[PDB]
Order: sequence, then C-alpha cells, then structure tokens
Amino acid sequence: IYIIGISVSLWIGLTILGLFLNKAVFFSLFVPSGTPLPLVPVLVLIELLSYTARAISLGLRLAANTLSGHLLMSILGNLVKIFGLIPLAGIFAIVILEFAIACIQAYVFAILTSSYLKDSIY
Amino acid sequence: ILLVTFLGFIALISKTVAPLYGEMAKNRTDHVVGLLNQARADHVNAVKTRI
Amino acid sequence: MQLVLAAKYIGAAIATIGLTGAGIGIAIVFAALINGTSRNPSLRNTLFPFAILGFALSEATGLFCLMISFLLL
Amino acid sequence: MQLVLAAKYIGAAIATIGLTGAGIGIAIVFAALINGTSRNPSLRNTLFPFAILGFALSEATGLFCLMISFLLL
Amino acid sequence: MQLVLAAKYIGAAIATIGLTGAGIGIAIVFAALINGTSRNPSLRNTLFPFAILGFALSEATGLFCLMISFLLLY
Amino acid sequence: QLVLAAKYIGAAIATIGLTGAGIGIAIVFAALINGTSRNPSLRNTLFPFAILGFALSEATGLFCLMISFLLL
Amino acid sequence: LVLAAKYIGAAIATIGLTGAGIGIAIVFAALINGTSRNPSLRNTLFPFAILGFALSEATGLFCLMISFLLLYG
Repeated sequence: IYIIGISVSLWIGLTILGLFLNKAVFFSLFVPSGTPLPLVPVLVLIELLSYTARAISLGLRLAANTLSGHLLMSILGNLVKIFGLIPLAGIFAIVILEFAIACIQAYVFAILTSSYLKDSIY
Repeated sequence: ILLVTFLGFIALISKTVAPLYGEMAKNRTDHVVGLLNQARADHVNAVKTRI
Repeated sequence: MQLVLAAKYIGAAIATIGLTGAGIGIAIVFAALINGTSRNPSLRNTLFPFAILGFALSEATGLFCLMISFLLL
Repeated sequence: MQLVLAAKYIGAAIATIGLTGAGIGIAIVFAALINGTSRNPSLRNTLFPFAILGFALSEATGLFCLMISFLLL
Repeated sequence: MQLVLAAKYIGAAIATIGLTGAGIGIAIVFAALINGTSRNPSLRNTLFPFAILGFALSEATGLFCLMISFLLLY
Repeated sequence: QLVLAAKYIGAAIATIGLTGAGIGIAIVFAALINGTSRNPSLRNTLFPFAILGFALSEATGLFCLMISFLLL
Repeated sequence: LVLAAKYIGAAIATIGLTGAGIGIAIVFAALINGTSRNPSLRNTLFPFAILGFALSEATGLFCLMISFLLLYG
C-alpha cells in the first residue's frame, strides 16, 4: 500500500504539470507579479516544482495512517505485563483522527488543483 | 481497537440516521408539499379561467 | 557495516525535529477559528472550508518528515 | 552490535524534542477558547466543538513522535 | 555496558528538552485566564473549569516525556 | 565506510527546516480566517493572496526535502 | 577522510530555512489583514508584498548555495 500510494501520486503530479504547459501554447504565459523589480525567474519553485511537493505530501497520508496502527504492538506488550484501560481510549482517538484525515487530504488536493486551473486561464 | 471502532461507529450511525431523514425532509418531502401547492394554485387558476 | 547500522538509529531521531512546526501549526489555525467564530458570523461554511483545508496543509510537513525517519529505521 | 546498542538509547532521547510543539499546542488552543468565551456567549456548542476537535489534532504530533522513541528501546 | 552504560546517562539529559513546551504551557493558559477574568465576571466555574482541564492536557506532555528519561536511568 | 555512514546523518539534520514550512501554512491561514469574518473578502480578493502566499511559504520545504532525498 | 564531513555540511546548513519559511508568512499575514480594512487592493500593499518577499527570501537562497557547493565542489 505504501509503494502503490507513491506511484499513484506521481502520476497525478505529472498530469497537472502537463495540462498547464499545454494551455500556455495559446494563451501567453507570464505568470509573474511585476512591481518595478526583477529576478522573478530565479524563484521558479512553484507550478512545476510545486507539483512534486504536493504529490509527496498528499501521498504520505496512506503511510502515516499505517504508522499509527502499527504502533499498537509496542503498547500491547506493556499492557499485558497503572490500569491498562488508558490504551483503549487513546487508540480510539487516533483511529478517528486517521479516518478524518482522509477527508481533509482529499479537500486539500482539490483546492490545490483549483489554483492551477484558474491561473492558467487568466 | 477493532471492537472500540465498531461500537463508536454504531452510535454515530444511529445519530446520522435521524439527521439524514430530517435533512431529506427539506428536499424530498418538500417536493411533495411544493407540488401540492402548485397543483392547488393551478386548479384555482383553471377554475377562474373556466368561470 | 557497523558504522552504517549505528547511523540508522540516529537518523530517525534528528529527523523528528520538524514535529514542533506541525504540532503547533494545527493549534494556530484552530485558535484563530475559535476566536473568530464568536465575532459574528463566520460559522457555517465560509470560514469552515478554509479551516479544514488550512489544517491539512500545515499538517503535511509532519507527514512528509515522518517518512524520512521511518525509511531509515 | 556495540555501536547499534549505544545508538538505540541516544535515538529515543533526541526524538522526544517534538514535545515542545505538542505541549504548547494544547495551551494555545485553550488560551483562545478561554479569552473568547468571555465575549458573550460562545459557551454551549459553537466554540466548544472546535476546542475538542482542535486539541486532538495538535496532540497527534506528540503521540506520533512517541512511537519512534518507544520502538527504538 | 561500556557503550550501553554511557548512552543511558546521556539519554536521560537529552529527553528533558521537552520541558520547555510543558513549562511555558502552564503560563500561557494562566495569562489568558488572568487577563480574561478582569472583564467581569468569569470566576466560579466557566473559565475556571477550562483552565483546570486545559492545564492537565498541557502537563501530559511533560509527564510522558519524564517516564522515558526515568526508564533509561533505572 | 565513512561515506556510507554519513549518508544517514545528511538526511536527519536536513529535515529541521520543516518547522518553518509547517508553521508558515498556519500563519497565513490564521490571518485569512480572522480577516474573512470582518465582511466581505470571500471570493478572490483575499483568497488570491492566501493561495499565492501558501505556495511561496511552502517553497522552503520542497528545497530542503530535495537535499535530504539526494543523500538517502 | 574528507567525504564523511562533506555530507554533514549539507544537513546542518538547512537549519536556516525556518527564518525564510516563516518570513514569507509574516509578510503575507500583514498584507491580508491590512487589505480588509479598505482599500489597499490595486498596487500600494500589493506592490510592496512582491518587493518585500524578495528581501526575506534572500537569506534562504544564500544559505542554500553554501550547502549545495559542498556536495559538488
């Protein structure tokens, strides 16, 4: 699941960069705020470079959720050796936060794609 | 954690069942009330035009 | 051999230093949303969509930094 | 295995540096909720739901960083 | 022993670096409660219950980090 | 031996820059959530500066991650 | 051995990214909060944000060239 998540996220990042480059062949380009200054081409850490960082951050949700569930093996040996009822409440809160993180990660990926489509048509 | 997740999701699905039926009343049940009000207004307009 | 195995345990310790920015970032967005909701009337939607989307962007640094320490251990 | 045994004890100590961000996050979310409730009248629900959900997101960094130091012992 | 014994003493000192977040957390919750109580009249309960419950959550990070340094020295 | 053991240390201390990139996304979101409740910067206006400001603040984390990934 | 110390120069030099990452958000927080007070929209505050961000990002570009030069020359 970890290797399939990084491979699926890399294909979505290449499609976002290819769609923005195809629209620049008939609607100018620029994409730079000018305010009586220069050195705007050196800070090209967005658009093309931003797709690589957004794909690794969105694809890491599958690996982070598996790390929380795999951490119960270290707490299972100590609870079967204070009362052990504190581990049940902590595992229930981490499972609810991991399931709710999938909806927040899906909304963050759709919000990032809306900025690329709106800037390519302006 | 498997038994705690099944018990917590059972209580959340029970409260969501009442919320889904109540939220559907403003769209599904509201369509029947809107169609009945439109049919009553069309019947009064047809009776006034026939008179 | 022996030097490469000892560096794997220390590589996962210093890489977890980024949890201070990701942990405090989840509370910085929640502090402004709780204090701003009582000022009327950013409750339903409007500011609710930016709080859910802003929390996932701030927490992305902790998930990316955790993959480096997990790959070296 | 002399170098790997000494690195396991040092790896669990430097990995606990992330508790500063998780510990201060529980107080940052509680400071805005206590000062915002006195403005009338964010008490029942409204701001009470965001404080409980916001504290769980900030505490996730402390629980995730503690599993790294516990697995190396 | 030798290498493992020297790493146990140094591990109890580096693990105590997390006390800065737990120590400053008790003052951050007390500063908002003292400044907010002057607006009249959050005294009994209300603000006193959130300050007592909020201080226990911030102190959980320091108590959990102290058990790691204490287990390596004993 | 010495070059292989130094590769693990080259990716551990290099990830310390995530504190600036992680807290930067929350600093721009705190001013945007508190400013939107003052009426009525919703569509565009303040939304364009918050979307463009979040990508510039996240550029530091992408450059620091490429250094740790190249040595590991 | 010079190859062992060359890898450490590219990791400890990245500690300066905290000032460049937080500086881009500090200038954006004052510009977003000041534009909602009517009516610093066209130019004025928008033109100073592009020039002000280049001064804060100059420290991160100079510090990144030091660690990149040790890994190649």
